[PDB]
Amino acid sequence: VSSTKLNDLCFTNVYADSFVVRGDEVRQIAPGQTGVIADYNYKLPDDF
Amino acid sequence: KCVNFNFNGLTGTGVLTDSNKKFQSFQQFGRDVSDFTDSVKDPKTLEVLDITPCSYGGVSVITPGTNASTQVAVLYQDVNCTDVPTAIHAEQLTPSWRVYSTGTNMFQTQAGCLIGAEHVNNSYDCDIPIGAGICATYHTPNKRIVAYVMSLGAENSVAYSNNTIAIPTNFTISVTTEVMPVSMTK
Amino acid sequence: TSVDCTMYICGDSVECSTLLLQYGSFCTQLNRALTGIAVEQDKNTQEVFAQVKQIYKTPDIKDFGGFNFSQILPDPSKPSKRSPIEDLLFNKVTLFVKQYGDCLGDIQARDLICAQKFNGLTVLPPLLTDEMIAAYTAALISGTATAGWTFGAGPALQIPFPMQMAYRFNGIGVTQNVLYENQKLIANQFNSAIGKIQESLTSTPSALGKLQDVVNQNAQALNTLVKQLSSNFGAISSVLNDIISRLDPPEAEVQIDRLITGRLQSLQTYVTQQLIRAAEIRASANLAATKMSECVLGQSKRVDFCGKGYHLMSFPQAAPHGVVFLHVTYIPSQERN
Amino acid sequence: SAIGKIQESLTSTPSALGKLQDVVNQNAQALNTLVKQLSSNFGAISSVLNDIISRLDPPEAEVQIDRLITGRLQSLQTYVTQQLIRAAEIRASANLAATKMSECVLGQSKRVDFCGKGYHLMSFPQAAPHGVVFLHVTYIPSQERNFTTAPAICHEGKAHFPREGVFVSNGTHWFITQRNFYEPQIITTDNTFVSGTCDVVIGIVNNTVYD
Amino acid sequence: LNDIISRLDPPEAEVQIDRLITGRLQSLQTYVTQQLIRAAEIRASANLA
Amino acid sequence: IVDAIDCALDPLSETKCTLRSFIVEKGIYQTSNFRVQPQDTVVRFPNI
Ligand SMILES: *[C@@H]1O[C@H](CO)[C@@H](O[C@@H]2O[C@H](CO)[C@@H](O)[C@H](O)[C@H]2NC(C)=O)[C@H](O)[C@H]1NC(C)=O
Ligand SMILES: *[C@@H]1O[C@H](CO)[C@@H](O[C@@H]2O[C@H](CO)[C@@H](O)[C@H](O)[C@H]2NC(C)=O)[C@H](O)[C@H]1NC(C)=O
Ligand SMILES: *[C@@H]1O[C@H](CO)[C@@H](O)[C@H](O)[C@H]1NC(C)=O
Repeated sequence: VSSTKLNDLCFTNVYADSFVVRGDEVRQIAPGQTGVIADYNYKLPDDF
Repeated sequence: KCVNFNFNGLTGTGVLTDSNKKFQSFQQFGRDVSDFTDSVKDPKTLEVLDITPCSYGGVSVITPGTNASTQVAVLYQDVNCTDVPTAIHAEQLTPSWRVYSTGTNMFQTQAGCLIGAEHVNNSYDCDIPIGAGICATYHTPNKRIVAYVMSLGAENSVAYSNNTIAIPTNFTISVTTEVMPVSMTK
Repeated sequence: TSVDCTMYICGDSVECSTLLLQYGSFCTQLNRALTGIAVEQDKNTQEVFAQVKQIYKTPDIKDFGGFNFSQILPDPSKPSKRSPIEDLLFNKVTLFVKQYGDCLGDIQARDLICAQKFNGLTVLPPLLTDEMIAAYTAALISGTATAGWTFGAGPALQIPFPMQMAYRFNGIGVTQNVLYENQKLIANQFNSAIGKIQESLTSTPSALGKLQDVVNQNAQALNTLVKQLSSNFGAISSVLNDIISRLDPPEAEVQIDRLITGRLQSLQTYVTQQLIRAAEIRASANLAATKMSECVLGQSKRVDFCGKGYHLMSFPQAAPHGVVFLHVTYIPSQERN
Repeated sequence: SAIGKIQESLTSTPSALGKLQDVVNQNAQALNTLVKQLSSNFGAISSVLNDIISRLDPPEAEVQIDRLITGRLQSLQTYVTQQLIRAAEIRASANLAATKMSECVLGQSKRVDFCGKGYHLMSFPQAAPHGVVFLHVTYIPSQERNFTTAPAICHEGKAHFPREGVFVSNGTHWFITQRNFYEPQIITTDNTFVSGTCDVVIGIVNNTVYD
Repeated sequence: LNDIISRLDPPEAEVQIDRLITGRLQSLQTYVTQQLIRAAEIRASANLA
Repeated sequence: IVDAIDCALDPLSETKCTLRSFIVEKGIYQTSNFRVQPQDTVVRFPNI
């Protein structure tokens, strides 16, 4: 979904996942990322 | 009316009308085999609305050629002459189009409503084929576009009898031309 | 068939229609090809049925030297000009023609024909009506009954039907006396053979399978083209509105382009298939026109061209999207060494 | 006079060679459409390959060039299929023309309406751009007269049938004539054959068949 | 196909597989149209025979 | 630019735009829809 279109859209269900990571590990919170966080803590689906 | 619509995030262009369709408890929209959204539940009134394409009917324009005239006749396919203004949304159209939404020259054919052509009871050879036996021509009734049932040919009754024969007493040598393509550009 | 290319590929989307313009003349070429096929179909019918421009009036009596044409001629005192056999032929081929409101108030009445119309797919009516084609076949048969084979070479020349049959017999190497001495037997055999044709089609279906196959093929081709709109062709959705509502122009254009390419290819496949089928039908129509000229307007000596056996005469009967020829032939039946 | 009328029939009235002009127009239109398809971008940033190569590096340029290659290859593939379809329609016309050359020019046709309308006598071929024009010479009956007729003539108790032609009565006398041209000839035992008796033929008439 | 699936994850592999599907489907579609054209030329020869 | 056509002006203008030709020969032409364009936007979201 494009961020600019979020204000024009409606969603059937919305889930909010919340956690704390180090600054250099924020890149791992994205599909197809490899790293300590992406591998053993929090993985997103590739079709997220 | 033809409008751009946005229902709960779902956008599109079409005419919104009252629907007799019934929706399931949580259904918000309906789709057909083509995956076209044909219906939507209004999130405020909970009323089901049909969504029709802004122009789904076929429109044919009949012209005697721009070199001969700028006059044109318009055929609305599978539409009754009474429904043409609603079918083509004439109120949202230019004054120039509204002239072809109604008029004294409106003839219903099996092919649809023809507007802009004068219907005649005379039968002629087909010039511009419209369909369902109807053809149009730029005849002089100022020249005007005229619509008519096409002629199948001249009538002839053979006088059949059990004891009469017709024998030719003379003949004519005729030469006819047959044109046949043989090759195309290599 | 007629196709509105923009309504099929982009529906009412201005964003998709602007992208479709980048493909150039593909849509216009597709429409020109379908328009050529539509004109060829009217030309096919004209070549087969409109060979004689003289509409010989149906004779009041359908009896000629004992030969009964009542089953192949217009019905007496009937404003429509369809023959009893033709009435059946039309009833054996099952067939679009929906009016403007027929697709509006549909409660769970979704039909493939409405989906065809809402996606730019239209069926054009033929130029010649079924009644006009029945008038041509009635004129050809009426001419044959009275004039003979002369109305296809110049002035219609009246001849008694028995005498016309005597000429046709001497054509197949049988002396005219054989016809005159056995006139009542030959007339009875002809009348019985025409009567057997009524049931031969009525009693046994699949008689008009060649005509039904043409109708079934066209229906299947249009239904396949409509169902191709549900394919995503590698896009995130088959619905243009879902792509435009969730993505911004730069990313939406990539997804819309995948739909435009797949839908344009579906339509291009359909048009090539229709052109192939159109020539096979053109070839059948040219053969039918040749059989109308040689089997109906004349007497054929070409073996197995106008039916099996020695060809005497043929009568055309109108049918949906086609013609049925009734070939009258002489067949030797008993032999002695 | 008929050959002379052919000169004007084409000269005075145009559209006589429309079938040949249509083949030329179709080919020209197909080639012009194929050239104009090069101005389409097919989803690429430009229809000009040089604009893509000059502004983008190979990895990004290849994606844009691939969109042009696919659209141009499809334009060319559409053109070739269209040309093959047109080529067979012309092959069919050429095979029919070759058959008409063999049957209408090298022979005399009895096939109705194959070599022109009327009774075919002879045909002459004329060369034309991308095609052939046949001049079909035909015999057409022009004037006709109604006569009383009979299937057979009854002499004594013998049924006489015409060997060729048909029995016709001018009003008082019976004669035999050929079917396509009125030439009354006295009924003799040379222009008739005897089969059976006068009691079997319906409509037989009594007359004198001399020798 | 196996080289694409073994080296790329589904989101990136699908883009490469789609390019192969489109090219192979077009190769097969070209073949079938060619065969139909040849089939009628042979049908015409068979009808003449 | 030597000439121009408003495709939504009249049926002849629409025929010219459909055929992409300023000259139209004698005949009947099925035209692409070019006369109806939405003039209003309808936005309907729930009572939240
Ligand atoms: C959302 O609220 C509107 C009112 O703002 C509701 O619609 C009104 O309902 C009342 C009571 O039935 C009617 O008298 C009004 O005519 C309605 N319209 C307006 C403009 O006031 C509407 O039903 C609500 N929707 C939902 C789903 O609760
Ligand atoms: C030609 O044949 C038909 C069929 O036998 C004849 O008409 C039918 O005759 C039967 C027997 O009298 C009737 O029961 C049917 O109702 C008739 N059908 C119709 C449509 O009339 C017909 O009379 C014959 N014609 C001639 C001149 O002999
Ligand atoms: C037959 O036709 C020719 C050519 O028109 C004419 O010269 C001739 O006089 C005609 N004969 C009769 C008997 O009418």
